[PDB]
Amino acid sequence: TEFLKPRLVDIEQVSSTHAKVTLEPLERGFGHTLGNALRRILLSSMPGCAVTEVEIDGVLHEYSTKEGVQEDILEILLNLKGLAVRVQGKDEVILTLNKSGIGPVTAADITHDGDVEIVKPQHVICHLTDENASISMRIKVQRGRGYVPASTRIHSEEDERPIGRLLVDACYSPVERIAYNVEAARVEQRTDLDKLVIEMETNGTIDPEEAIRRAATILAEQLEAFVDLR
Amino acid sequence: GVLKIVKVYLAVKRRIQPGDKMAGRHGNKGVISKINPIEDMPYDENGTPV
Repeated sequence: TEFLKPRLVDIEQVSSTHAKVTLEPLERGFGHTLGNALRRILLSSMPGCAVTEVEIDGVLHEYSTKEGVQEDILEILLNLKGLAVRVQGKDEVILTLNKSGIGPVTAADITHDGDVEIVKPQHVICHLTDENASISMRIKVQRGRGYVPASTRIHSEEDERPIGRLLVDACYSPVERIAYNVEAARVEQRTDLDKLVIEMETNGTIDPEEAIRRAATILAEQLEAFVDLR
Repeated sequence: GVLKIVKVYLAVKRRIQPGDKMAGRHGNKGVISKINPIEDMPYDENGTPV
């Protein structure tokens, strides 16, 4: 075995959302081996934070309509699914949003909690039409992984049923898109030696660099079981 | 005979799922057999899954 390890070379960060990562040198065939294995974990297994429960005062269910608000509660909730959140310390944080008057309610109207970071403060949530109208809600953000729909969550625990809580989808998975390209790394001697270019596209939260590190960690954790137990 | 009547209205959100019937506009029907994870689905050179 003349073992030949790759090392992380170039991190083009085109945007906070989109980031390209070249990787070399790779031995022949390891391009696709690592490329797909990482793609699968990055789509299905990636950990993140997302809105789980929302409680608006003066709102019993998600199908009602609040006066002075253009959007029905369902449409407001769908906007909160797209709310990009980082929790630093705790696993579960409840943010408060109180706003009034005429204007597009943005994510910045949420009371900035110390550890919590809102990635997109200009994110639209609600449009207030009448000046007398005020909206007040308590948005719970939990940390998990993958996709946890409200329907899969309405058939598990449900120890308490407080008439007033609304369950909405929360895509924990930060990763929106991922593709890997195997290009030739015309290596000093070897022409079969190749590079792996991983084009990642996330929403907020996870850093591209950090996410790749985590995904490789999960794969290596799973291999400990096979290298160890025979 | 009837003294009073109470009408309850229930609301239900139904998710798409295996067994559900889907069609196009050219009379092309089908039943959904399986929901595939994003990772598994055929993807473009650009990486976008079908």
